Amino acid sequence: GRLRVVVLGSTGSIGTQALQVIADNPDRFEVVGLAAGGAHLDTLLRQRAQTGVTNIAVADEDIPYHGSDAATRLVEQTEADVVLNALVGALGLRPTLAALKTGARLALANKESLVAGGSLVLRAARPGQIVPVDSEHSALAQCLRGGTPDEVAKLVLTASGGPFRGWSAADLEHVTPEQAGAHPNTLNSASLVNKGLEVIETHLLFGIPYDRIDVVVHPQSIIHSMVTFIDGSTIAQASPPDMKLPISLALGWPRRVSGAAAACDFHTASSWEFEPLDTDVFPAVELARQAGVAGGCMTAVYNAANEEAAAAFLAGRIGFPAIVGIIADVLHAADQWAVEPATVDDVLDAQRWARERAQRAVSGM
Amino acid sequence: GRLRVVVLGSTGSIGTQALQVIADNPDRFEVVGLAAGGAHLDTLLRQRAQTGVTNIAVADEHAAQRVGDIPYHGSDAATRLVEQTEADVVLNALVGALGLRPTLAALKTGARLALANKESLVAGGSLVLRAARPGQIVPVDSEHSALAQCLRGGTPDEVAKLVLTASGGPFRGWSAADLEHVTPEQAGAHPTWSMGPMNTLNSASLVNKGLEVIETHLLFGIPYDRIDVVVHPQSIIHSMVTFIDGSTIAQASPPDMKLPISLALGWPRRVSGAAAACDFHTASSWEFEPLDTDVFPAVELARQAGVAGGCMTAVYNAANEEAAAAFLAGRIGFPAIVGIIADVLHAADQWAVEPATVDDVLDAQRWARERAQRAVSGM
Ligand SMILES: O=C(c1ccccc1Nc1cccc(C(F)(F)F)c1)N(O)CC[C@@H](c1ccc(Cl)c(Cl)c1)P(=O)(O)O
Repeated sequence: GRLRVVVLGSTGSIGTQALQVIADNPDRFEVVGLAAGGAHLDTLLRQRAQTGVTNIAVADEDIPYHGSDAATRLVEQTEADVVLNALVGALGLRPTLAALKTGARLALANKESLVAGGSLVLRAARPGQIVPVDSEHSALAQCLRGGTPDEVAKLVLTASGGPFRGWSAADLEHVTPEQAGAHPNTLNSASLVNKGLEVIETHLLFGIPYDRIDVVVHPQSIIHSMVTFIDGSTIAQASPPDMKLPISLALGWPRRVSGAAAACDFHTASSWEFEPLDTDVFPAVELARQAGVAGGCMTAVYNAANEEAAAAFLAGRIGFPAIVGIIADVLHAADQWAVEPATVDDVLDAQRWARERAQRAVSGM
Repeated sequence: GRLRVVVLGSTGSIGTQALQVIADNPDRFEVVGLAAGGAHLDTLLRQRAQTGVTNIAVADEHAAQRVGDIPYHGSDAATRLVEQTEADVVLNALVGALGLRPTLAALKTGARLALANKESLVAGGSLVLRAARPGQIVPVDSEHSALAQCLRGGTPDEVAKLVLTASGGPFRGWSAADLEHVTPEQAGAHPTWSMGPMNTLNSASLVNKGLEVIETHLLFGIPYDRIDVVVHPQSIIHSMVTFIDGSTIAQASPPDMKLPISLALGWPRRVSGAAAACDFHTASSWEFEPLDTDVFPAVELARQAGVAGGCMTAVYNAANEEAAAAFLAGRIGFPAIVGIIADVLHAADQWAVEPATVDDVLDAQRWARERAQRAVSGM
């Protein structure tokens, strides 16, 4: 019994680390499909040559699946046990629903499909079929083996805090892309939107109310999240930052993969720091809670407004603090959007509306 | 689903705290028995009055002329209480030698054993393990309780390492030369007729960690070479397990014995509101440093004793008590405590055999003490 794995977004960081794990564990896994956004052409051909897999999709015109929904066609067609969806942003919602319709495990890295899809994605899924790839949700799943659902008091997500811990909003006005770790996932870390995306994700996957989902800043990124139980016990998960750990566990769930990552080393001194998030300077998480509480298409809106505002920062059209400022403005104008999505088109409509309202805000800021 | 609980050693700190948990949770727990040594009769008597529990035992032969009306009293009376009382959980918080036979009787009834008595595992470990079903024993101390919670994070073949944490004691960071002439008072030990000064000293010498390592091997069936100790001055994380994939799971809580007590009583179910949670609203730091094993050889020495097996950890602990008492009395220097344990272990080949009965554990302890007395007497 080898598990058959489709890797979507194979040429990115998650994708390539996923292939390394499969290659180290040929007894446990087998690659049977790949899909890539064509920008890293050279890597895909290398992966075809190395894995021998010809069953390949390319999202940008020997390839059996070329097009714009190339990855979606591949998923529907290929006999698989696990689909790893590491596609970035919006190009990943349709492949997620396709993946879930096949009945295969969805190892989800592309948290945007879930944040935007909301209930639409949940209705497609059976229990235990969506298995998170990010480190925080991997941690939580691990820690929740520490009890039953009614023993849970709080889920506690850790946030690196980005490069701007201690910065005031005034300090933030003069921030460039490279200081926020970008160039004209990493930006979302700097602005705390990633955490907001993760609060929503946490709610959708585990069923926990927003008011029992905390965020604490932990700059060493060694504790990946924690669970506090009703007795006052907290269970935490810890490891040096290395995506192959939660990638490995997502593919082999419920079984751990030996040697996937280096453990923490307690033979040299270290220090794990905690501090409260500055909610005045970084309100992305509170804003996510608002959108999640409103529900429906509002989380699609939260995310789409982000992608657009962030794109505007990365082109130099807006200042850094305006990214989360615009999400705020867009959300507060989105009273028509707390409706449950009936189809993909509804989600697609929410996103278009959010993009355009963001562009409008840009064209004033 | 009301669990019936027998609380042995009911008048010390663990017993008094267990009873408070039970009084706060009457729909989950029912006290059905109490026992305490005759030195603590008056307190035991108040507990009868307060709980309404008349099934009580004086666990030794003491206060004999005052135990008119008590249903069980005398040597091994706590054992008889345990044999004769229908219960779901026995909490054994008796101290020392007194704890062992009641542990064995508890396991024989089929009840869950919430175990606080160090003697049971350290000295009578093989007797105790032989008597138990898998999962029948649930530890009550912080560290082992942490470890039991953390092992929920995988199947047994996925466990790479268990990691006990340690405050490091008052002598954390001290060099060998600095510790040569420290006094009992500098270890933080001051005269009192209890195990308190001994407990404090064990924490300064790292013998306490040694014992916990032994206990870890017995409780969880993990080899001594996969049991680590790390220094963690804050004592917020109580222990961790590292799995074969590189993931570590840790348990963290402000120090409060009600937490592991509640868990040991209710296992596998948690008890709402037992203790305060960690608060992440104020900034904090959790630090780790390696144990200095050159200066603190007591931990590796406990592994040597554990690997030898049988009554060997009975020997380690009994030799400890003797040498430590001698340091307390000002008769030997601080480094000589672990030196004397090692000298006694080196002579103790005959005690590696598995004990057939409690009497063999007792013979091992008697041999160890006399051997340690001899060594003390010649410095
Ligand atoms: O699982 C992870 C993760 C954790 C530690 C380190 C890296 C992580 N993933 C990651 C980070 C950057 C880039 C990528 C990738 F390129 F997609 F692979 C993945 N996340 O979900 C990333 C959130 C966090 C994170 C942590 C550290 C850094 Cl350096 C970054 Cl950029 C993001 P946060 O929201 O700021 O806490």
